[PDB]
Amino acid sequence: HMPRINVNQTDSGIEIILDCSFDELMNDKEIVSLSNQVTRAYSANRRANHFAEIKVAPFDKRLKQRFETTLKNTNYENWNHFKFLPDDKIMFGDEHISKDKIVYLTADTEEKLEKLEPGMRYIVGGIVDKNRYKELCLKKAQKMGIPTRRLPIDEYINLEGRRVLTTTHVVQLMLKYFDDHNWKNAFESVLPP
Ligand SMILES: Nc1ncnc2c1ncn2[C@@H]1O[C@H](CSCC[C@H](N)C(=O)O)[C@@H](O)[C@H]1O
Repeated sequence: HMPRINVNQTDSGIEIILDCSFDELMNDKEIVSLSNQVTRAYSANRRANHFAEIKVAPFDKRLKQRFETTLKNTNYENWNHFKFLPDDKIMFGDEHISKDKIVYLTADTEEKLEKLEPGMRYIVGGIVDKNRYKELCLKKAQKMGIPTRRLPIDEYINLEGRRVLTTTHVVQLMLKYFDDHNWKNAFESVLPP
């Protein structure tokens, strides 16, 4: 339909996949949190000075059920720059971005992301677990044969804080990054000190 947008926004040139293949791992409350994190990602994307092409893949099971029902009047099927895919094939390469340009983001890997680059596709785990499934996305990316990178933000997080961000905080941070290409500023915008 007619979403509210930042009419001055331009394409960052990146894709972000919310990897929502973890239905069976969450309880009902967490499926709720996830759906709301997805709607917040959309809000961040519409507001951002630079948008990404965001995809939810696979979009299935209780998450899909919740959109078909409690969130039916969000008009999700028609969202701007934000798409819902029936499987995870996009994570292995497609006609727009090939496999050598795909990275899986995870807090559990050593190698830091240096920058976000136009033409790349970044996968973010779509799961609300408060990091109870230790190294889940790291081991999965390894199995998929996709390189892993962590967000270069540990320099800005003190021990007492949460270094394993929510799905939506990661998206918000990634969008904010394009304003100045400054990780610290993007972090401080999303998680005020
Ligand atoms: N510091 C960080 N660096 C890179 N990715 C991060 C991150 N903090 C959160 N994320 C991303 O946000 C998603 C939600 S957090 C989910 C944690 C889950 N146990 C896991 O193994 O990943 C993660 O799947 C990861 O893609």
